[PDB]
Amino acid sequence: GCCSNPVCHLEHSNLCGGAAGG
Repeated sequence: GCCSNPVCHLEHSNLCGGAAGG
């Protein structure tokens, strides 16, 4: 879900680059 937010995607690259974003 994080990937939905542009900031979240970058800020939480760990999630949006392994944990399928969520």
